[PDB]
Amino acid sequence: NFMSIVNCLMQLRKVCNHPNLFEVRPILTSFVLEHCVASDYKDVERTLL
Amino acid sequence: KSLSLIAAHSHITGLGLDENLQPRPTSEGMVGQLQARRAAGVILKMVQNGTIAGRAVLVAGPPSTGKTALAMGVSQSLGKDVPFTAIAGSEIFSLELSKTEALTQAFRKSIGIKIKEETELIEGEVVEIQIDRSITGGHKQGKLTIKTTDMETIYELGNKMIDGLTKEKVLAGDVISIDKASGKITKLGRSVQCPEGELQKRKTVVHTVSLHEIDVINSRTQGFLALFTGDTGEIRSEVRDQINTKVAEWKEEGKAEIVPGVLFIDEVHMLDIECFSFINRALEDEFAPIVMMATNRGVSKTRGTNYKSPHGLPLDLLDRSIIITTKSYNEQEIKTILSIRAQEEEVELSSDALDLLTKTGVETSLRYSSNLISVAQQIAMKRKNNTVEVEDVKRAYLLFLDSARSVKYVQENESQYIDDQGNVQISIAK
Amino acid sequence: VTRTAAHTHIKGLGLDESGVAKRVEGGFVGQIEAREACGVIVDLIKAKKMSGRAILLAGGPSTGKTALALAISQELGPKVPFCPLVGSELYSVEVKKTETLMENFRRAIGLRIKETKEVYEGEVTELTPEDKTISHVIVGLKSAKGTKTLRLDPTIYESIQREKVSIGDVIYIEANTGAVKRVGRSDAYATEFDLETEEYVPLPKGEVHKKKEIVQDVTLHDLDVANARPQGGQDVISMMGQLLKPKKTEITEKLRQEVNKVVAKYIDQGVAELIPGVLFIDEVNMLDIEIFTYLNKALESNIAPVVVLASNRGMTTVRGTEDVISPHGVPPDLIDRLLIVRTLPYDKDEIRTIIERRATVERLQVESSALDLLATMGTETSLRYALQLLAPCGILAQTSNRKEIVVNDVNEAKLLFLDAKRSTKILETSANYL
Ligand SMILES: Nc1ncnc2c1ncn2[C@@H]1O[C@H](COP(=O)(O)OP(=O)(O)O)[C@@H](O)[C@H]1O
Ligand SMILES: Nc1ncnc2c1ncn2[C@@H]1O[C@H](COP(=O)(O)OP(=O)(O)O)[C@@H](O)[C@H]1O
Ligand SMILES: [Mg+2]
Ligand SMILES: [Mg+2]
Ligand SMILES: [Mg+2]
Repeated sequence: NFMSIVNCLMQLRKVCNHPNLFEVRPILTSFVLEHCVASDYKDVERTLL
Repeated sequence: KSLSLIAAHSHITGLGLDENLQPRPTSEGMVGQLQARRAAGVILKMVQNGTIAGRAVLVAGPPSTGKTALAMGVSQSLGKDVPFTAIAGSEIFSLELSKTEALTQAFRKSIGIKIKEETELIEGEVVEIQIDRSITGGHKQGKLTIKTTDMETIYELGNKMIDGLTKEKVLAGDVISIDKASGKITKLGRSVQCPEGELQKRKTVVHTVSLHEIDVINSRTQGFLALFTGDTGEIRSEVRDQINTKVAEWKEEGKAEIVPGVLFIDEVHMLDIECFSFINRALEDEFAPIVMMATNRGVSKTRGTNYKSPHGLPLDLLDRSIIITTKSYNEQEIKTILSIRAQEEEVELSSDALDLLTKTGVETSLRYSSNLISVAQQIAMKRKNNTVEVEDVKRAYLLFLDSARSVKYVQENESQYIDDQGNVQISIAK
Repeated sequence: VTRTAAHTHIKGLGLDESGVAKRVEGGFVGQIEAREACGVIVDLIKAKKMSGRAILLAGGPSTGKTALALAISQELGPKVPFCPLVGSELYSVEVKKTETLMENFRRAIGLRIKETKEVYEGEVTELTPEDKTISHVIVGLKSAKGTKTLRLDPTIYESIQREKVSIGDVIYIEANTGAVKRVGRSDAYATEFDLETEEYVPLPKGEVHKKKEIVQDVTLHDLDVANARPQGGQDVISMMGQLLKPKKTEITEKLRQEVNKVVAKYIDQGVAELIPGVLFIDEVNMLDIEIFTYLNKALESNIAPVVVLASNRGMTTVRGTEDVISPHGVPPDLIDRLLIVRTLPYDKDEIRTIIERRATVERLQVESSALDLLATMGTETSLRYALQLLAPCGILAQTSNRKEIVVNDVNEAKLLFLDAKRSTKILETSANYL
C-alpha cells in the first residue's frame, strides 16, 4: 500500500537523526547463571560431615 | 546425553568381546588387535572381579596402534558406578602442589565408596492451604490438605514448613513432595502433575564418593572450597591413616562398600624418578587401584638422570608390572577403519575413493587419511553432492601435504628456513 | 587518521565461489596454494563439526604466514572467536603451562546465549518496614506512567543504604542481578535548594517493570572463570571473597564437566548454540617438550578445535631435549598429527606489487624510477627493508616539499639508513670491537 511505505520509512527517519527506535542500550550487567555447582554437592558435604 | 561430537575415540564403544573372551573381527568399533583386546578383557574381568588389587599393567607399541584407544575401550566397557581416572604424565608437575602428593591425590581419586540410606517421601496433590499467623506476635501455624488417588488428609505444619513454604512460592493447584529428614520441599507440578501410588513412601538413596574427597574434606573445613577451586595439596598423612582404618572399619561393619577403580596414566615416559620410586612403594599398599600405563616414547634418557635407561622407565617399575604390546595393521584393516570412521562421521564414500584413500593411508599414515576422509566430504560438499569422488581425494592430497614431503621441501629449501645458529637468507640474490 | 602497521591491507583471502584463487585480490599477490588451502581451512571452521585438527604453517621470513593468519582471522569474521597467542607466552610461574595450554583450548571455543532480564526504575517514595519485622524494606518506586511498591532483600537494601538515596531520588534496580545505580535527585526537588552537588535528572519514561532480550555472546572460558573464582560484588562478603584468594589456580576436570553439563542442558533447551573457534600459536619452536607432549594428548581430546600453528625452523633440536633432532622444532609424533602447508616465495615483480599495493594503502605516491630502485632493494637486501624504507622516502619528500618519491630521496635513504649486509660488512673491520 501507500501507507506501509511511509510507515516503513518513518522508522529510518526515526533512526538517522537520533536512534529513537525505543532507544534501549543494554546496561551490560553480568550473566544470570543460577546453577551454582557447589550447591549440588552441599548435601554431599552434609552427609559426609 | 554424554556430550558427544565426532572424536577420534568416539566410535569405540566397549571392548567388544565374547563370553569366551575371544574377540570378533568387527565388534563394537574395535577391529583387529586380538591379543591386546583379549588381554584387555582379562583386565576388564580383573576389575569386574575386584578380589585382588595392587597390580600395574602397561600397554606399549608403535604409533597408530590404539593403546589409548584400547584403554578407551576398557573405560567404555567398564560401565557406570566405577571410577576411572585418566591423567597425563606431565600433569603431575605443579608449582603449588608437589608431584608425589599429586600422584597420591590421583591414587586416592581412583577408588570410590558407595554409601546407601533410606528416606521417607510424601507426594500428593494439594487441595487448599490455610496458614495462621499474627500481625504483631508471629509464631505461624500452617494447615494444608494433601490428596492422592486413595488418600486425602489434612496436614498441620510447623515453623520450618512455613519457612520453606513461604520462601518458595506454592499454590493450592501446585503439588508438593516433602522429605521428612531433609526438610526441603519439592514443588513438582501444578493442577505437570498427574500422580499415582500411595501417599507416604520410603525409598533408598545411594551416594558415590571417592577417597580423595573424604581426604580433603577431613583435612579442614576450607578443603571443600579447595575441592571446588582446586587450591588443595600436601595433606597430612594422619587423615590418610585414620581414614584408612575408618574405611576398613566401615568394611568390617558392613556399612560402606567400596568399588575398585582403574587408574590410567597417559604419556608415562617423561616422569620423574621420584614418582617412579613412589609408584614402586605405592603399588604395594592395601588400597591400591589397578594401574594401566601407556609408555609412548622409545629408548632414551630418563628425565632426572644422565644414563639412557631402556624403555624410558627404570627396571624397578617394569619388574612389578605386566606389559601388553600391539602390532601394525594390514592393508584391509585400514580400509575397514576408514569405513567405520565413515559410519561414525556419517560420510558416504565411493569404492575408488576408499581404495585410493586406503593406498594413501598405507603410504603415509592412519591419521592423515582419517582427516582426508573428513575434508573429502567437504570438497564434495562444495560441488553440492553428498557422494565423495576421487577428485576430492586427489585435491585433498595435493593441498594437504604429508610430513615427509615437506621434510623433502625443507631439506631442499634450507637456505629459506632458519638454521640452528640463527642464520637465515631472507634475500634472494647475493 | 588511519594507522597501518604491517597489516590492514588484507581484507581476507579473496577466493571465488569455484575455489580458484586470483593472482591479485585482497592485498595478496601470488601464493595460490596457501590461500586456497587456507580457504579450505576457513570452510573447515565453518563446518562446526571438526575438532583436533592441527595445521601448521611452515616457511621462511617475509613469506606470508602471519599475514595468512590475519587472512583466516579476517575471513572467519567477528562472529567466529579468534584467539591470538604466542608460544613464548605460555610460560607461567603462578600455574603450570599445562593449565594455560588447556585453558587456551577452552579460550578458543565460543557459545552465544539468549536471556531476558527485568528492569525496575522510579522515584523512591517510602523506605519502611512491613507491618512485626525482620528488617526488610518496601521500596515504593514512583515512575512516570505508574506507581508500584516492591519488597527487596537485605543485601540490595544494603546497597541502597550504600548509594545514600533518600525520599525523592531516582534509582535504577535490576531484579535478577541486584545491582543498584542512582541516577540522581528528581526534577521536582530542584527548587528546594539553590545550589546542590547532586545533579537533577528527569523522571524515567515508560512503565515500572520492563523486559528485553539480548543476543549477547560470551566465551566458554569466561564461564570457566565465572565457575572458578569469585569476581566482585557490592557487599562486604563478596568483596572480601574477592580479596581473600584472587590468585588464579588450576581447574579440575569435574568442574568443566559440570560447566558443559549445564551448557549441554542449555543446548538441550534450545537456548544456546555451540560454535568452535581458532587458537593460533605463534613461534611453536619456542615451546618446551612438556607443552609438546601435553599437545599430543590434548589433540586427542574432544573439545580441542582447529588449531593453526606457525613454525619457522627445520631440523633443529627441540627445547627441553638434548639429542632429539626433528623437523620444525616439533616432535615427530606431534608432526604426524600435523598438516604442513608449504609457503611459496615471491619474484621481483611480486615484490614490486607488494611495494606498490603497500604504497597505495600507505597513501604515498612513488615514481617509476624509485619503484624500480625499491624493487632492486627488494631483491638485494630484503622485503622488510624496502617496506621499512617506504616511509622515510615520503618523510624526505615532505621535508623537500615534494609530493612524489624521487631517486635522490631513496638514495638519501640508502645513505642515512643501512641494511643488514652493509652493517655486517662495516662491523667486520674492527679496531677495538667496532
Ligand atoms: N584397533 C583400532 N580400532 C580403531 N581405530 C584405531 C585402532 N587402533 C588405532 N586406531 C586409530 O588410531 C588413532 C589414534 O592412535 P593413538 O592411540 O593416538 O596411537 P598412540 O597411542 O600410539 O599415539 C585413532 O584416530 C584411531 O582411530
Ligand atoms: N603474498 C603477500 N602479499 C602481500 N604482502 C605480503 C605477502 N606475503 C607477505 N607479505 C607481507 O610481509 C610482511 C611480513 O610477513 P610475515 O607474515 O611477518 O612473515 P612471517 O609470517 O614469516 O613472519 C607482512 O606485513 C605482509 O604484509
Ligand atoms: Mg598415546
Ligand atoms: Mg619397594
Ligand atoms: Mg610470524
